[PDB]
Amino acid sequence: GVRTSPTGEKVTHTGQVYDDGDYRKVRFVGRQKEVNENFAIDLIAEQPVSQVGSRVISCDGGGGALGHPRVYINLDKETKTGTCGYCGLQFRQQ
Amino acid sequence: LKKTTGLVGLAVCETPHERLKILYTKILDVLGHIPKNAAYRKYTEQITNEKLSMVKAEPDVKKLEERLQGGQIEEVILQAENELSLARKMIQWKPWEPLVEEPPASQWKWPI
Amino acid sequence: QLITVDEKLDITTITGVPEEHIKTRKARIFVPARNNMQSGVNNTKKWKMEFDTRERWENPLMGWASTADPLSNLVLTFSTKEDAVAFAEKNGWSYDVEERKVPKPKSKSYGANFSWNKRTRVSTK
Amino acid sequence: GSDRSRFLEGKRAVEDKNIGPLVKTIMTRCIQCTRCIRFASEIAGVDDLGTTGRGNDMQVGTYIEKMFMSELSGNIIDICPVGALTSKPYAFTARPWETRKTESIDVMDAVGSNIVVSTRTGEVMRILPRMHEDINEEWISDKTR
Amino acid sequence: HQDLPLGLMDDIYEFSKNFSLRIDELEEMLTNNRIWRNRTVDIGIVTAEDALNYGFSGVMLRGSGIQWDLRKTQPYDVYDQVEFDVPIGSRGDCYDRYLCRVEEMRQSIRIISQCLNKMPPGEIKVDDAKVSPPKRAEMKTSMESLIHHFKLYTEGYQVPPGATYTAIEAPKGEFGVYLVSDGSSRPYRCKIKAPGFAHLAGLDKMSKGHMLADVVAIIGTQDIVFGEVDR
Amino acid sequence: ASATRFIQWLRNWASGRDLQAKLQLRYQEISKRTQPPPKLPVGPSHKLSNNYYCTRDGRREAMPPSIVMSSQKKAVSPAPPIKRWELSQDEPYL
Amino acid sequence: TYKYVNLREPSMDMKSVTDRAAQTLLWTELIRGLGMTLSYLFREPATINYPFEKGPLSPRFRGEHALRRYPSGEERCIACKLCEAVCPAQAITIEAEPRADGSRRTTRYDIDMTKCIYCGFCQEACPVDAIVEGPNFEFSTETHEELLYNKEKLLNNGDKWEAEIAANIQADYLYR
Amino acid sequence: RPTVRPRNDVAHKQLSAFGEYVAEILPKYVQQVQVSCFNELEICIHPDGVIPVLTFLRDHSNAQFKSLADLTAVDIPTRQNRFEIVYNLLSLRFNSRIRVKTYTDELTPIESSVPVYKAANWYEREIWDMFGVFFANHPDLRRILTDYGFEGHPFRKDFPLSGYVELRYDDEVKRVVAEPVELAQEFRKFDLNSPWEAFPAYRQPP
Amino acid sequence: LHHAVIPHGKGGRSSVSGIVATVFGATGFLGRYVVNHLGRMGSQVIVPHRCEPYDTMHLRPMGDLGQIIFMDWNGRDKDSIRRAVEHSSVVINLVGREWETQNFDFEDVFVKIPQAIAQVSKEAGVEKFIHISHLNADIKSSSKYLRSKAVGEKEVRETFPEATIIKPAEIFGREDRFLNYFANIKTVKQPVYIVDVTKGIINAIKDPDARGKTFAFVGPSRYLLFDLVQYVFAVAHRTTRDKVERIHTTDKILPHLPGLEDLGVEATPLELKAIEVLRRHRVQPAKTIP
Amino acid sequence: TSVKPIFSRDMNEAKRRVRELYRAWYREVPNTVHLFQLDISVKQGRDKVREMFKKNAHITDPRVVDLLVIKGKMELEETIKVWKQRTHVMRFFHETEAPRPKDFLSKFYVGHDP
Ligand SMILES: CCCCCCCCCCCCCCCCCC(=O)OC[C@H](COP(=O)(O)OCCN)OC(=O)CCCCCCCCCCCCCCCCC
Ligand SMILES: NC(=O)C1=CN([C@@H]2O[C@H](COP(=O)(O)OP(=O)(O)OC[C@H]3O[C@@H](n4cnc5c(N)ncnc54)[C@H](OP(=O)(O)O)[C@@H]3O)[C@@H](O)[C@H]2O)C=CC1
Ligand code: SF4
Ligand code: SF4
Ligand code: SF4
Ligand code: SF4
Ligand SMILES: [K+]
Ligand SMILES: [Zn+2]
Repeated sequence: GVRTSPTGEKVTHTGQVYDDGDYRKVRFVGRQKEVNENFAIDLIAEQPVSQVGSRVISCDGGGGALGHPRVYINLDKETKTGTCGYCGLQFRQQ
Repeated sequence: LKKTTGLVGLAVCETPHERLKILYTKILDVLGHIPKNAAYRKYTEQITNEKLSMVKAEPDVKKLEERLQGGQIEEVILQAENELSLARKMIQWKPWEPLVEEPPASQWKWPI
Repeated sequence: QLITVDEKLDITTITGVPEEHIKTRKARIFVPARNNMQSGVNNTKKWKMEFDTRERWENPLMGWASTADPLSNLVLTFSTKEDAVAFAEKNGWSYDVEERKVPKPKSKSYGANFSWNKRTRVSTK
Repeated sequence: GSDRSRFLEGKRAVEDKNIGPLVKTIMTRCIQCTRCIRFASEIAGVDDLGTTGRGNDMQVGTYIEKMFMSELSGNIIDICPVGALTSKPYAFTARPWETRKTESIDVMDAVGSNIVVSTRTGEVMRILPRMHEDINEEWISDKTR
Repeated sequence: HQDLPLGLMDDIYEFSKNFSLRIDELEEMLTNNRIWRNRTVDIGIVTAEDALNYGFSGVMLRGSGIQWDLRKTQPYDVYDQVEFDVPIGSRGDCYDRYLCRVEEMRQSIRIISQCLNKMPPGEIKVDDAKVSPPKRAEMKTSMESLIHHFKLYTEGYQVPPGATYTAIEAPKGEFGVYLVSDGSSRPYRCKIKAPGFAHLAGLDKMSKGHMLADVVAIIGTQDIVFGEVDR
Repeated sequence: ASATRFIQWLRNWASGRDLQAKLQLRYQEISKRTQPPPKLPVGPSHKLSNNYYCTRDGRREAMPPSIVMSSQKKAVSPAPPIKRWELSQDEPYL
Repeated sequence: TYKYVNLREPSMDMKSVTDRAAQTLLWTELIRGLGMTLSYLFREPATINYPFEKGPLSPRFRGEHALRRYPSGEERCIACKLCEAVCPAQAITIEAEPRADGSRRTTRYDIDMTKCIYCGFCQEACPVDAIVEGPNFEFSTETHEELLYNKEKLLNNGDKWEAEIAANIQADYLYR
Repeated sequence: RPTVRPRNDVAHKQLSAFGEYVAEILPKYVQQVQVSCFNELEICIHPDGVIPVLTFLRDHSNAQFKSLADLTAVDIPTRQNRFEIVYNLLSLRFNSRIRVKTYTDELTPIESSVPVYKAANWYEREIWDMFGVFFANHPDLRRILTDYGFEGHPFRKDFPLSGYVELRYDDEVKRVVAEPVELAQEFRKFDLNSPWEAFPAYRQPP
Repeated sequence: LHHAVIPHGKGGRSSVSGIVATVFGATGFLGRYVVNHLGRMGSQVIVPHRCEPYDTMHLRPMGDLGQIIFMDWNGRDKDSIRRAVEHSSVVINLVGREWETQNFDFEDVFVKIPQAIAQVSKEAGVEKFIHISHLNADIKSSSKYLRSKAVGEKEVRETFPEATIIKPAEIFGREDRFLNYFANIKTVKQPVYIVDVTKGIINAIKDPDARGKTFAFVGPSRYLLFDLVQYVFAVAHRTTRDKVERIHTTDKILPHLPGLEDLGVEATPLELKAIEVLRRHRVQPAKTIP
Repeated sequence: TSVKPIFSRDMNEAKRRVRELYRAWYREVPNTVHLFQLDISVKQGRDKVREMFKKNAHITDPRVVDLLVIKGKMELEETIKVWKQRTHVMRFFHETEAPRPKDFLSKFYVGHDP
């Protein structure tokens, strides 16, 4: 989700960008502004919702002990998905 | 006789039985100037008399060193001299007197 | 050979503290309030001495919080307010003392939950 | 408590309840202590909180979709022993160990409620009650908070 | 913190098998070298009694004939379960202390050999999760484990109030801490006892009657690192 | 390990040692840099019963110091005299 | 148990005395020392050809830090601040807020690499394997400011080194 | 029990008896004798007893504490006498250790123990440097660890962690100069103590 | 004021002075003192340099992390001037040579370069411009150095009407070409201390009245050139035609211009500092002219 | 109010040690200025010595006075034996310190500190 301000400075995934009158952008003259191009908020929105056949599902983020702490997610509400608090994966009940 | 005590700066004693008798006797002499009830006198006389008795009952130095349990006989002579020097200082300090002063109320309270 | 010294104990000249951080500081002597997020009372036992808060500003390079106050993080613990006051006086700090707040004893009765004729009767459990 | 677990089953999971813009609910953390229910009924004089269901499935909430908007509502965050009820404005911004606590006074009314101003690195992070038996006890109003 | 990676003990065996030959080569350079002996023999002599009173420890005591090693007299961990000899000097000079150090390396190899053969199975940190953190797999599945992990890495474990002086036979001599706990998770006071501190304080005494170049030998024979001296 | 026979003889003779048996350079005797995964054991407290923490709580068994005297018969030493060391039978004299 | 390192009486018979005299006058022990350095001259040296050859390291090696992701690309870091709490050098600075999608995520994650002691306590404390010390150790700079890492720098290190970092974690996680 | 440190009653009993032994012999100076649950003997004395008590422990035949392991101080501001002086002695003869503790304030000298242990020389200089405790009749009392002209005694609890001044090179005067400390990032104070009691055995009376 | 340039701190190294200064000619005698004083109080200093980066190293310790920023520039390249000043609040011109080179003469360095800097700075919207000229600047001087200084002073005043122009006498200091010049060997000179001139420039940035004015920076005492050179030799216990012509120019008396005193600076006598400058080359003070 | 003395049993005894320290510092300044090649005059050095003694002129506790003299003699020894370098001696004069504002208005303009 990299976009540039009218001055041409890249906006980071945290929304940071020096405004027009900020002297501090002089630090980038002759150099460059380090911006990571892989915005996590965009990438997690690409993952499909997982359909499960139960009211409660668990997520450990994958990879077993290489993931995150195992949490159990309630899927009773039919107007929204269950989202994992750690990794952002989404679940919905059939 | 032994060629070395093994400890740097500690010379071999030629006549250790006679040296110890002199020192243990001197110690009991200095102790007589300490009050009768003082714990230093009572305990020091007790251990000094134990040591003096072993020295009077064991002509063999190696077997006496085993009885005294204080290292080389030259180490025991050195300890006898430290006691005698200590005893003389005790006379001036008089530690057997009552506690000079009580600490403030929470001086030794831990944690705070 | 004791000597008699009737003067007040004042060690400001031999503590090495610069002048501005003696005369211009205001020490606060208090028992910290219980953290309302928890019911444990173990952090309200002792008396604390802390100094007045001074400026913090954003470092131009990183945005970190900068300070010029050498006492910004100085917190001293004391068994009694009297010990804290004594310590503040000999160091020459002007101070404020706040009386310890202790919860007043409450009258609790589980039976009152079911009163025949009083408003203490609970509507649910 | 003990230092380890011997529970080998799956865990319960509960759905969340929306009760307004001030108090976020993550009810899986609720331990059914009923403090919030008792506070709402007795201190706030609002009987909109309760328990529905039975047994291991008993749930704290409102049953219906209802906002718990009371001038004293934010106090249920303080008394909830767990992270089930939390300040929505405060969410995720700080951890307790890094906050500096400044004991101060509320000026949003004339009651003079005693407060603690939590700050970190020169920024005010939140406002907590400071216990004063003769003024605000251990509560503050939502405006103060 | 962690268990030995698989294959590590084999590589330590391979290293230890050849080390004493490396010690032998070092001795071939120094031990009988007349120039080396001229720089160390009768240099910085300290008597046994002076060594004790000046606060010396380790090789600064044993070079003078004192029979003292904390691993033998006040053993810690499993030092009472391994066999080794304590090198002892006779002249109290730089040369005997050098010989004591070379012989201690050989005895270390002798201990290392026993450690490799007698290494037991089992866990490697106390099975008490209020002190040592739980394994990561447990931290990610068990509620108790996650709470204890969270608290051990933020607050840390609380230590009952008290004070201890603890010492070991470190390579440079007696290394100790006077550690005071006030009951909380941060130490109230931690005084570090560095053996080099007392040894360097003895340089003036030991240098008496010697030449300027001997001061170089005497500082070297004390084995001074200023990280521990200044702290 | 690749020295010619003449060079091996020369350096063995000059050192007076058989250097080839204890080369200070490592070759194939060392362990592989890829190893099979471990399966580490668990400690004695990993039990499902008869394992209450109050029976194995070291910190809570720590007591305040015993006060033998506060300002509020035979002589003794702090411990028995230390026993004399024995000479090594492995190698008493270098 | 003890041994004497230097407690011997030289033999004073004529053959032994002449042996010591020969050593003194003919310098025999000194010639023996020359044999030892000569033997090393013909030994293969232990030098490796850096940077074409590298010193061996293990999967546990504590090097340059990096922030990691899940396979989906979501950040692993959830702004728990356990790393910041445990850091012996106070080298970590963190700020966080609810992200636009409601997620718990950091808005500041700085590591002052000139405060850091490369102790690895942060990667032990992290509950989700977000912060790691990677295998890189060749990142010296011409200025001090280049060693004050912010979140962007650390995420790029994660994207740069993940292939190796994932393999190293695989090799050692069963020891953790 | 594998995770619990075993007790040693024999050592505890031996140290308790020796503690009473020292107290009976030097009642003029001994105020408290205590033995820890991990068997370390502490003798608490009036400060006037430093030389006699240490001398007795060094030279007495049932003591023979020939080695001074360490000499240090602890600052406890809430005490009227804020400084605790700690002597840790070692007896090779009896393979035992003892701790002797006394106290003083900012203005009351303590007697130098240099006559009893030559090791005490630098330890007392360090205590003077880090705490400002003056030792009387010390052969050469002066700073040892801090910079020349350094003001304050840094190990006092009310001395700030980063001090009051810091150094840089100034080109105008072509020398290193000292200036009031300014930190780009202030040290971040953490409040870590749990509000729940951990150790009931140490609970203080109300 | 933009929020990033609001002053904070106690005026120290890690403070925020609010000044964002581009200092041209910062790698010379005067520049190091100016950059040092800016960095002391936590200013943002941009240093455009023509020299090797090695020759700028002595400036690096003068600021906290990030406070000194280095750039490349050419005197003849206005784009490199624009990059240096586009973010600044004050521009300080300290460019100069005491001799001419095959590539740059006195007109290039004292007229065209200052004019280019003043013009680019005005276009970029810089608020403050501080230009160093010379007390003895004069179109009628025998020195081409002083003739160019007069033309440049006029051109800068027209280009950037609000410029603060400072006209110092010969500056004495550790790296000067004045006391060192004599020590390596009819006219009245009034030399001024290096540190006083720096303090004068620094106060000129802070003082809102200094804008649009011309200052003369002179020491407190006037001496005969002969008295001075003999005093230099006594304290030390012992070139081009243009340079000699400037040394032999009597220092103008300009009562109508304000001086260091008007900027809160008290002038420093040569007698207090002569030792500091001349100790390395190694006493009756030189008589003054009342 | 009965305490152990350091050196002096009363203020009259202490003031004798103060004056002796001042004489020692007074005579040392010319050697210090020469030995360290200081750019301050001897008059400046003696003025600094006088300034440092006069900020403690109000003390009435002989034990405090003793400690100031003990410390003052340590500083003299550091200077005479040239354990100090030039930077240490010059630290008394605070040459790189910009003048701090004293009056209310100046403090009001620059920040929040009193
Ligand atoms: C038939 C009748 C005939 C009559 C004539 C008979 C005479 C023959 C018998 C006598 C032979 C005399 C030997 C001459 C060599 C000199 C001997 C000598 O001086 O060595 C002793 C010297 C000091 O020895 P030290 O043990 O330290 O103490 C003794 C003094 N108190 O120790 C030293 O000098 C040590 C050497 C210092 C240098 C070390 C560095 C190099 C050593 C290795 C060099 C290798 C040999 C060099 C050969 C060069 C060839 C050109
Ligand atoms: N010093 C004195 O006695 C007096 C000085 N002045 C004025 O003060 C200012 C500076 O004084 P001073 O510091 O002594 O001058 P210096 O010669 O000491 O340094 C001058 C600066 O100008 C830079 N410079 C010179 N030529 C060029 C060029 N062609 N292109 C780019 N940069 C260039 C140099 O950079 P580099 O290092 O790259 O050469 C250097 O940094 C000058 O304007 C001078 O006229 C006025 C009165 C008296
Ligand atoms: S106070 Fe919290 S834990 Fe208790 S019932 Fe209410 S939501 Fe559940
Ligand atoms: S912090 Fe407390 S409420 Fe939150 S998850 Fe952990 S145990 Fe539950
Ligand atoms: S490696 Fe250690 S010092 Fe560095 S950031 Fe991690 S915890 Fe902090
Ligand atoms: S890196 Fe890990 S430990 Fe640090 S804040 Fe993020 S999730 Fe928590
Ligand atoms: K809560
Ligand atoms: Zn997940």
